[PDB]
Amino acid sequence: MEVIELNKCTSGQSFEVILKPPSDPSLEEIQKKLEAAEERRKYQEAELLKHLAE
Amino acid sequence: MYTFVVRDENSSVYAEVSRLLLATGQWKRLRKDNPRFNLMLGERNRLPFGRLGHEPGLVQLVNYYRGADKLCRKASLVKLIKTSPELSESCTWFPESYVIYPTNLTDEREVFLAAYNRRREGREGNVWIAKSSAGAGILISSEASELLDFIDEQGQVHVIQKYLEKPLLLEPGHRKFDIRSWVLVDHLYNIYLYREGVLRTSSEPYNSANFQDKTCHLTNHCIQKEYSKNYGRYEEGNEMFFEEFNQYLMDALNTTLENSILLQIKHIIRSCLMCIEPAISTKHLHYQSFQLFGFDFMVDEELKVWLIEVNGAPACAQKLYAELCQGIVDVAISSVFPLAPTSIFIKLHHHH
Amino acid sequence: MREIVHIQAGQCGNQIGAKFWEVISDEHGIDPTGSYHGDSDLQLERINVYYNEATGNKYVPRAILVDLEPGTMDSVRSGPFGQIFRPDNFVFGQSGAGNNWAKGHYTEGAELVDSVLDVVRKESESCDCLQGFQLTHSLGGGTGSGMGTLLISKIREEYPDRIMNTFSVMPSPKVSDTVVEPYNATLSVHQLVENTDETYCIDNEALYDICFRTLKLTTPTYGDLNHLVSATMSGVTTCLRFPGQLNADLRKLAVNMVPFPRLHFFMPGFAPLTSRQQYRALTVPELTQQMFDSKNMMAACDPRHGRYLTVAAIFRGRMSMKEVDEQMLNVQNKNSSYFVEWIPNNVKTAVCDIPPRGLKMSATFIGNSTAIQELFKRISEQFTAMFRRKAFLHWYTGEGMDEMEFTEAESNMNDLVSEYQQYQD
Amino acid sequence: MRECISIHVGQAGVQIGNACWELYCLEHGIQPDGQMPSDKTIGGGDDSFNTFFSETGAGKHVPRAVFVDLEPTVIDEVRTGTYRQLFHPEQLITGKEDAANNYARGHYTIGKEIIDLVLDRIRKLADQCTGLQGFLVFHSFGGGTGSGFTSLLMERLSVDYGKKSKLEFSIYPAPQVSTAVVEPYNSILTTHTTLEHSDCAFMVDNEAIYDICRRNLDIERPTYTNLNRLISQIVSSITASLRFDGALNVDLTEFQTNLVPYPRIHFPLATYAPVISAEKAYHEQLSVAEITNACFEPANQMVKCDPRHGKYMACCLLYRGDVVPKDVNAAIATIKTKRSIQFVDWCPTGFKVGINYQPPTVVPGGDLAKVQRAVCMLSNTTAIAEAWARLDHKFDLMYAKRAFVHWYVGEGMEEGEFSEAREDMAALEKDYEEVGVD
Ligand SMILES: Nc1nc2c(ncn2[C@@H]2O[C@H](COP(=O)(O)OP(=O)(O)OP(=O)(O)O)[C@@H](O)[C@H]2O)c(=O)[nH]1
Ligand SMILES: Nc1ncnc2c1ncn2[C@@H]1O[C@H](COP(=O)(O)OP(=O)(O)CP(=O)(O)O)[C@@H](O)[C@H]1O
Ligand SMILES: Nc1nc2c(ncn2[C@@H]2O[C@H](COP(=O)(O)OP(=O)(O)O)[C@@H](O)[C@H]2O)c(=O)[nH]1
Ligand SMILES: [Ca+2]
Ligand SMILES: [Ca+2]
Ligand SMILES: [Ca+2]
Ligand SMILES: [Mg+2]
Ligand SMILES: [Mg+2]
Ligand SMILES: [Mg+2]
Repeated sequence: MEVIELNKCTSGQSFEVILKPPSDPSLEEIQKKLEAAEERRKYQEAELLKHLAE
Repeated sequence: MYTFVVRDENSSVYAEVSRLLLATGQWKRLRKDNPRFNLMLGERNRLPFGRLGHEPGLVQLVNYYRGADKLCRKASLVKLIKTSPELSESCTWFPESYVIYPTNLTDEREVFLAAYNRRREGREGNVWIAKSSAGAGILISSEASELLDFIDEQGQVHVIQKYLEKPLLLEPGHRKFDIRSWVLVDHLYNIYLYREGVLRTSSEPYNSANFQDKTCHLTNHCIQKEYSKNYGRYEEGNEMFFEEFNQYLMDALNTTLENSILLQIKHIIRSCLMCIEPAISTKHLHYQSFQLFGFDFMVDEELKVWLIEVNGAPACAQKLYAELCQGIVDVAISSVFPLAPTSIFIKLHHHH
Repeated sequence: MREIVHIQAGQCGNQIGAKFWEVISDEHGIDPTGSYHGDSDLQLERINVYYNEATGNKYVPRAILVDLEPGTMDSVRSGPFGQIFRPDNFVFGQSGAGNNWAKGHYTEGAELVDSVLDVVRKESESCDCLQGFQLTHSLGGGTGSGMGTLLISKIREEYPDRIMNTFSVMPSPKVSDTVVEPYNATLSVHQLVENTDETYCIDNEALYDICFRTLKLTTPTYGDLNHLVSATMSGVTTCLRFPGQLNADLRKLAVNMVPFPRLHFFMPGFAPLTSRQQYRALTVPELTQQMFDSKNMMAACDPRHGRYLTVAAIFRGRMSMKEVDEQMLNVQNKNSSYFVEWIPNNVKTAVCDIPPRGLKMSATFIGNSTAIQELFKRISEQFTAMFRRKAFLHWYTGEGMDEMEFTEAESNMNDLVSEYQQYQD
Repeated sequence: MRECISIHVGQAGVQIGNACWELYCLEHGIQPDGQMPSDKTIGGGDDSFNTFFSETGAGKHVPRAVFVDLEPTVIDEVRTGTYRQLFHPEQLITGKEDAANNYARGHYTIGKEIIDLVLDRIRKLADQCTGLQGFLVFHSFGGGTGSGFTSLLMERLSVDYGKKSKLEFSIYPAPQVSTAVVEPYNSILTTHTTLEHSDCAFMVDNEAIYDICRRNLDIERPTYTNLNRLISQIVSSITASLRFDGALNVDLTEFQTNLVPYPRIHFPLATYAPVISAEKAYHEQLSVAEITNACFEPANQMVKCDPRHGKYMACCLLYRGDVVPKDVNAAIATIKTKRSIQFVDWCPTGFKVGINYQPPTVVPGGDLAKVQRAVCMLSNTTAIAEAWARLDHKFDLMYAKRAFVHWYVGEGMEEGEFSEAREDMAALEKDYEEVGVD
């Protein structure tokens, strides 16, 4: 039951009590993901318009 | 209309409970995956406790205490008794036990041999038994070499504990036996002891000079009915009930089952369950638990009671299924979900 | 500002749409001249969703009245609130559609559709952020059914990313005008399966039975049936017309109610339904029991024959939201066998403080149930009884249609029935 | 002094953000107009509170905050609310139509068109900082914006601010206050794509806050206002160390050092006590032992779960009010002899304690009563994995039928991203089990 790293100031204090010792995607790759999903939306809408054109 | 699900089809006890619940016309059984239930008769292994108590407007209750395995595992029980101050290592009602991991895997090998060598040098009885939870796999021997070598041939954790060489032998027959007590703990953590126990007796004479033939040393109902030749000779199905056993203790020993044995049993049950109460209590939990336990005791020739093990999913004697299962419904299920005596239980009072 | 454009087509569509605007105009405090005279700011909070604001603080419904004959719309213009509609939003022809889907969809309707789309485009161009469209129409006639589904197809082509919503009156032999209604309904249902996001199925037989058995109306009229539709349309749109975060806009409602794109046909319900004991206060348990009772639903389908994929409930009036949650949870937990278990928490509840006119409180029910297949089964059976003998087909082939188009509409609806069946098991 | 920028995304983030900054102002004595009489350095300074507030020459203290929502109704509340004067228009970003509870709509469709604008507004705040630490990001799991746009924003922040820490305050979905059926989908999708970009995430389960409001505050049907004021008290207790003089958790880096030894397991459980109703006649003030003991009761945890059946990796005790170290150690000793507290064998069995003498501030007219002392315990338990299990199970039930999947595919997302995200969660649950169970 040891108390360590006691630091005190006008507004409070802090300390540590020990009970027992122990035993990314680049900017380029993010743009491609966004543009790839945008392309799949454009393809699906094109097929819808093509279906409506028939 | 209350709702419940069944997730253990192999449970004889809760099959009857489920049968009784439906007989009231006030309980409805749902598919085993329907989360809108009031009561779960859960599976034995890997019960998803984390998914309970998150259904708005449903008080949910399960028939298992999360964490009670500490009591119902051979190795776990040994560790709990040796490490819990409430039970202490000097606990006088639990046989000297040691956890032994096979060498192909802490471990108490050296500690066991030290106590073993002490008995061998002091001319004392030095017969130990080795067992585990992954058994139907038991070996009884007086040589430590055979006990440790038998565990290494296996691959699961084992326990070596002292073998009660001076058991209480029924007469006529000169035969061993064990006592099974059923204990129900409700959501409020009341400890109810079923008034009816069963002595699972051996139909063979106890022989202390031959631990090779294990039919007269192991009182398991399956071993007596498979390898014993006197099964059902003295009592039906090698099952003597408390009425007969009490009358015996009066005729032969001039004492009663309550005084000589039942006080020690009640004390042991309380000690074990009160010990783990802080770790498994569901008092302030988002769901509630109850559970049925099967305690197994051994009685020696001095009328001292010893705890053998605790079973978390026990079965019941055929003659007692109706009474006990109805009791489970009254005190464990209807106490939380009431329906629109002379209790069959003995309340073991205690401090929470 | 999430504007919705309203369209009403044909006799049924215009008569039901007229009453709809009559009801919600009263709720929002808009009088027959478009002037606001309410006493609560909640009325104007979301007023721009269905009304445009003109000069002088006038509120003009964002509604487009379409028909192939002038008769029904002349009545609307001469009706109670007839003067509130934008005069330029009346688009009509003179020929009529003769209860013929082909005339509304391929011949007469085609000649008039472009002028309707000019009005739609005009209303959309003034919307800050258009949510989508809602259409009222019947499926058994020619204009609302044939030209209605034609409008939907062309609206989707011009606004592919907007939500398309319909209130569709399904025909019934018990409340029937002509024998060809199963033909017109089967042809429309296929169009709806493809080009709408949400369709409220309103069965005229359910409306009839409610008027006769529950409301104790000896001889129901179309007016009586439309009173039910009005009250129901006001209930299901309460989420859109007042402050709230549940089913707040059309797309969010669709995302919570439609798990599969073709299964977007809902059974609506309303409570109370009291015969004239009409002053009795109705408790929350009573509102909930009735709202889920089949006798209070308007698709003429028994919910206990299928399973609910999703449910949306709306309670109106000053009441205990605590007691609302309790009774709703009681219905789900006491009948969870009728709710699919593979869509967790698929029953959503919403409260609104403003009750309907002349009611302390009410409840509107919106269910996506597989039981709706019974409705399409009935239609399919009536279709095949005539089509197997090619009866009355000449009315359609005379308008350029071929028998193959009927066979395909038949298969498409039987596929829809099969699709519901697989999710009911 | 080093600055912290707060980012609020979606309805949940914005409304919680609004409640927090209200509390921050009452705590630091800042008026609704931004003036702070106690600040004797006009137009500048490097005080602790300056980590969250900048200053104008006129003496206005302006939050270092950005509010983002794909729909204007919630952020319009801030523009005309009590603290409309604190923020300037550049800090409030709103679109015209929301993500419709659709992760793919917030992440791909709408997120792609607004991400560069949001980054620009953040850059303007970053350019005012002499030494920016990182970001605090508030959002829900269930909303389409909170889930979908947050994950995109976190990806870009790791690119544009590689060396900066990022903490989360995430709202875990609860059916009692939700009308969206697809929220398990959104939750798992956003956790998968945010996991590698978040250094420390504080999850708050609306179910927990809801029950605390009904049980302790005697609110029969809590509203978002009730929930958010309680949540902002807990948030305030967590960020106090960055805004006040002290030595524990003085910068975002210390949060990870003291709470997250393993980077993937970065979800500390928050527990708060006491929560007392203001409508009460008058409450007996609880002691250090009683409020500390309360930190090990499931009823006051931000996520309902059983820490008795997990293993601790770290534990901070954050006290506010009349508390001296002597009483903290006394109550801790007593709790060890009664409670089930098992640490992982590769971590010390200890507690980091911080004490701020200023008792919790309560918003006038709010639901919480003034208390002489309070504590917030931050513990990294494997028990919080119960929450992932619950969520992943609901995911499995719907995805097995592909229910609602078409809404996501229709916005440009591939179906494979469902299973990809689910498999990441399955690995996450396995990590918790390897650390916690024997
Ligand atoms: N605690 C709390 N939770 C909220 C609040 N607002 C919304 N939520 C929760 O957030 C989830 C819904 O997500 P939202 O944040 O509202 O949606 P969004 O981020 O605006 O994204 P959109 O789909 O575009 O609306 C639900 O689980 C709500 O319970 C709030 O103010 N406080
Ligand atoms: N230390 C010991 N001394 C004497 N006998 C013992 C013993 N340990 C076990 N036994 C005998 O073994 C039998 C059962 O052993 P154990 O209970 O460990 O196996 P098990 O768990 O498969 C049967 P159950 O679980 O049904 O009680 C008892 O009847 C008892 O007679
Ligand atoms: N509920 C209701 N149904 C109607 C009304 N008028 C017609 N119908 C039904 O609608 C179908 C006839 O379609 P109708 O609208 O008259 O044809 P249209 O003018 O060519 O679109 C039949 O099934 C009628 O029963 C009405 O006012 N109310
Ligand atoms: Ca012509
Ligand atoms: Ca200053
Ligand atoms: Ca990073
Ligand atoms: Mg056993
Ligand atoms: Mg007509
Ligand atoms: Mg939103």
